[PDB]
Amino acid sequence: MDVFLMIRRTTIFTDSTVFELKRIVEGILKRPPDEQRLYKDDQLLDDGKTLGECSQTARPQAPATLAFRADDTFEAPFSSPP
Amino acid sequence: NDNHLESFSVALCHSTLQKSLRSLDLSKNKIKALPVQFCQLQELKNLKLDDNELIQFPCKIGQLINLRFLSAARNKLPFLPSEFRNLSLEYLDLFGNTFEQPKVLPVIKLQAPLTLLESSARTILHIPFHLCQDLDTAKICVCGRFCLNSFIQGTTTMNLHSVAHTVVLVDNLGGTEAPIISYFCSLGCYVNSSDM
Amino acid sequence: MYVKLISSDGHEFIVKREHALTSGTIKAMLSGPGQNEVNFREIPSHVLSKVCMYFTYKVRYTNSSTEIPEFPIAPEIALELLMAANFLDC
Amino acid sequence: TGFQMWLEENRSNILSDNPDFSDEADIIKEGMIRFRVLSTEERKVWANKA
Amino acid sequence: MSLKPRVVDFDETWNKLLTTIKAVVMLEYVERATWNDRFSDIYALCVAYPEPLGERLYTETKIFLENHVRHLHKRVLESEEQVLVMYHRYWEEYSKGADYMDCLYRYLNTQFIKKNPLMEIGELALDMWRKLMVEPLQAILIRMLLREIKNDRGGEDPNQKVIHGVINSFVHVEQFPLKFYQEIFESPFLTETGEYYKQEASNLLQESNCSQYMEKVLGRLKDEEIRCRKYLHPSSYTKVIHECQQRMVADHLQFLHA
Amino acid sequence: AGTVVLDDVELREAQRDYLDFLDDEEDQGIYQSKVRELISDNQYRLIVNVNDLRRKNEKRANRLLNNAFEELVAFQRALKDFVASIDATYAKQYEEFYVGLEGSFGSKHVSPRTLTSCFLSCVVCVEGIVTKCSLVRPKVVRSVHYCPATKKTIERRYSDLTTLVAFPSSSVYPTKDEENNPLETEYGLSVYKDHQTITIQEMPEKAPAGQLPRSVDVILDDDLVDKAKPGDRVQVVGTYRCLPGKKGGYTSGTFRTVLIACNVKQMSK
Repeated sequence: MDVFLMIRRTTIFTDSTVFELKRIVEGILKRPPDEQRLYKDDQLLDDGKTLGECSQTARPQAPATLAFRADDTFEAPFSSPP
Repeated sequence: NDNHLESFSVALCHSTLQKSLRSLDLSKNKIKALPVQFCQLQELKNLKLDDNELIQFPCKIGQLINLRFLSAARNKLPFLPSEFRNLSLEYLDLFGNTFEQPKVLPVIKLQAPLTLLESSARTILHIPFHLCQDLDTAKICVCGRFCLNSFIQGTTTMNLHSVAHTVVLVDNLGGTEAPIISYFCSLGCYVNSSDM
Repeated sequence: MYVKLISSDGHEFIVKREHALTSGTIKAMLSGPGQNEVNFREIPSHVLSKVCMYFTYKVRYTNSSTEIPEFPIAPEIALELLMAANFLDC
Repeated sequence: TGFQMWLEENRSNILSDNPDFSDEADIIKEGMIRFRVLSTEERKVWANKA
Repeated sequence: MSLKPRVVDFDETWNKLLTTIKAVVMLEYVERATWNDRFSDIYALCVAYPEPLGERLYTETKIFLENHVRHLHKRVLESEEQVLVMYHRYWEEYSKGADYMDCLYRYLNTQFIKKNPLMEIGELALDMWRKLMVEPLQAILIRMLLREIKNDRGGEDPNQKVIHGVINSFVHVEQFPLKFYQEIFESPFLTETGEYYKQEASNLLQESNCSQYMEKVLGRLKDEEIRCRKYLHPSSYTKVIHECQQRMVADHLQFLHA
Repeated sequence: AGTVVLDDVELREAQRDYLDFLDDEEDQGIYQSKVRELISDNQYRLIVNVNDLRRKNEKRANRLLNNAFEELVAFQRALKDFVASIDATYAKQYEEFYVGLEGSFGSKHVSPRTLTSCFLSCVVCVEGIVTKCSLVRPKVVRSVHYCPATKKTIERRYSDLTTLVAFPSSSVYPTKDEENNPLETEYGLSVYKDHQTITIQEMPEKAPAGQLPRSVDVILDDDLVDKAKPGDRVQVVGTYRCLPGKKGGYTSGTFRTVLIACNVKQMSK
């Protein structure tokens, strides 16, 4: 437990299942979990899976690292000190 | 010597005297504290401050690398700055200054905030007034080992022959030592607990 | 319920309101007359994102039995972090 | 450190005895007092555990 | 510009901030991006140029707010026989604005507090709002306030909520507000009510047999207790009731002892 | 003369390593016991075995043998910390607690012939025969002076090319206050240490064919000042140093070399 994740969008900070993660996304963007997709880069993440399967290396001081429904299904760098 | 000065001139520190002054005497004046930018006077070799109301040295006194003679006897100093260890004096006089005796441990805690961590770490890699204030509050580069943040402050005891080859015995019963501000990351805190 | 924190680079970091409200200046920027979102012309993207990362443990464990694990900091970044933290009161 | 490990494992007891401690400084302070009351052998156990 | 020191117009930053203080005063809505840019402007002022301009920011803030308080004083002076009524909501809105001021000037507060103008600017705004009670509106306010509070066994029930609002405004501001509240309002009010009840107790003693006097004085003490509960703040109840009992009793103790 | 600055970071690292070595409690307790006996016998020199130091920390042992002075002051400061931890009353009786070395030193085992300039600043173990002793004479290390006019005491501590110190030091004996008042020495409150010079000669049977035996001068201080007499076959462990001299604005680069001993062992009985 206590997995915190960054979700690229710039990113959402989130913290449990992928379904709960989609509920966190709904908590601001308001679209239901059925109208969302989540990935590990190119690899899709299914709703029922725990975020540990996507593993407690995403510790909250350094959390690790999104698409929406078009009509019926979901589809479609930082700076340095000078 | 023997005037009525309430304080040394603050803006005078960054004047021509910054590069030129080699002897300064402010003894027998009711100065209670020198300004923190007094450390700009890095040309200084001789400094005399005795018989004053002086309750602290400036914390950045360690930048006075030219300093060889220091006299601050019968002042109000409770303990020495942490950067006093960086001095390499020839002569040191601190007689009758009423330093504190106890080995108590009233340590200031960090809480590990990002601001304290930044002020600690940026001193090792450093005009901006915030940066200058952070330099003044560097806490000796966030303590000499296991650095976390520039606020973990306490006090230990120092032998004055570490910094001067001639020392006036500050008090009796041996009396060759005085307290000094310290920083207590890990083993330092362990040693402080052992001392207390 | 949520808060969006915009860096000067345009990168936008979207956090829970308690996480944003941990810091003094940001909870002030989230408090204005007559009325969420804050933007910072001061802070670059990397520093603001890492400040959000610091928030994510500061909310998770404060007055916790567990430790605070080491935040991601470097001395080269620490100057920018000093200025940013002095602005933000994080 | 061994002291920090002890404090992490005993912060709940400190807070249960003193619910008015809002600041981590006073919690560390009370923890230092209790950790001083511990015996030499117990403090060795914590030093080896660390 | 980024967070490092660079050339930024102090007058422009102060002017945009000034037009934002014009919203903070009386609680007009301000757009969020502009509100954040005011923090950015304060940072550009107060970091280094090469000294921090926080003193300029604080002094100009004090001057602008004092111009507003002078206008508020003029409008209150214009509001004949309604000065406390307008002043209640004026101080409420301006104190909420002071809260938003303490929010807005946060960077200046942390920069300057190590030297303490420039520290708790909302507290500065309130302490300077008390300059309205330094002006001659102090007498105009307290006279009508204590009069309508002194409505009693006759004319009754003024706007007690508004009156308590003014009393709270007096018992808020100090930089120990009870001393200021007493020197402005409570000493005159307490002494005048004590004089009134001295006259009333004298009249009751003149008119009444002992039983009549007894029920009359205790009933009127209960009346003033209810009056305290209704019109006044909780710090004044005991003092008023004690001043009233020190004239219904202990001023005429010989009659009781007989 | 004699004052040298050391890098505090490596000094603290070395002192940490040596204090870890000396705090032998969890292991067999060898050096816990030896420091207890040092306290009990009223001694202030601990003889450490570099074999044990190699078993516990090999790199620190190698750096000790190759960088003798800085490593030895680190070790002696660690020893003072440890003896203070055991008995804080006893730790203040002596200005400094010394460490001598025994065991096997690898290639640093030498004779006066093979002891060349390559070994300067190294710990060396020289085996030979004693051919000369000087008379034991006191050497001032710390003098206390009482100013009768000002009614205050100054205390000064000294050094020379022989005595490298790693703390600030003088080499001039004072005679006047900063107010130009005379100063009276407090001999009883001053600290002096015994000093003697000996000469160790190569064993004659080991000399090459046509050669006469060679010699090395050795400086013994403190308890070692009368541990060897002429005719003794000895092993001296110490630091090999040169003494840069000068003569009236000029120096001949020829510097005499001495072995500042830290341990002396007989080879008989």
